[PDB]
Amino acid sequence: VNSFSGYLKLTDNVYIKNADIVEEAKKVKPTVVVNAANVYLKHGGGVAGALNKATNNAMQVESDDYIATNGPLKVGGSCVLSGHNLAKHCLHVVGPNVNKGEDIQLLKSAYENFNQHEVLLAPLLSAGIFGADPIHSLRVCVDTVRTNVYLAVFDKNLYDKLVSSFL
Ligand SMILES: OC[C@@H](Nc1ncnc2[nH]ccc12)c1ccco1
Ligand SMILES: [Cl-]
Repeated sequence: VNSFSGYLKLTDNVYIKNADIVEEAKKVKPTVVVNAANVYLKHGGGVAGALNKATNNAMQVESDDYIATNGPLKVGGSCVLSGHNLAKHCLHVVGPNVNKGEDIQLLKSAYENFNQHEVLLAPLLSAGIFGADPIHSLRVCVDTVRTNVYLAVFDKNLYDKLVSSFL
């Protein structure tokens, strides 16, 4: 039993809700919130900009130190950093950004990072401003993640499209 509420159950391990991931994290305080990161951990827009804003820029300050020490992430890769006021941990995961010409096949690799955590609150990787098809992202999620994932989503109209189209 966990404290996630109002989710539709898609499979044994994947749940989905129309929700603002910032507000969801602030309510649930999950062990892990997933950020839709880029390799530079520059949290400018989309989910990343919103999560960082909610931390009063502390996420960005921590991220800049991480990059200065370690260099950029790989597309498809991840790192675990603080969850600040939103969660215990933030798993920063880099899905391919189609608006940069990155290989959509890397989306499966990106979702594999979720399997290192028993339970996660997450967005659909590579959706929104990363330019991939969200129906595809949900399919890859369901076919790749084996741990318990709670997907938030932001856009009420896509949420309805994702449910009604879900196979
Ligand atoms: O992963 C992309 C996804 N973005 C978010 N999902 C959940 N909560 C959010 N809060 C702020 C942004 C955001 C999206 C946007 C439009 C279509 O898909
Ligand atoms: Cl987005």
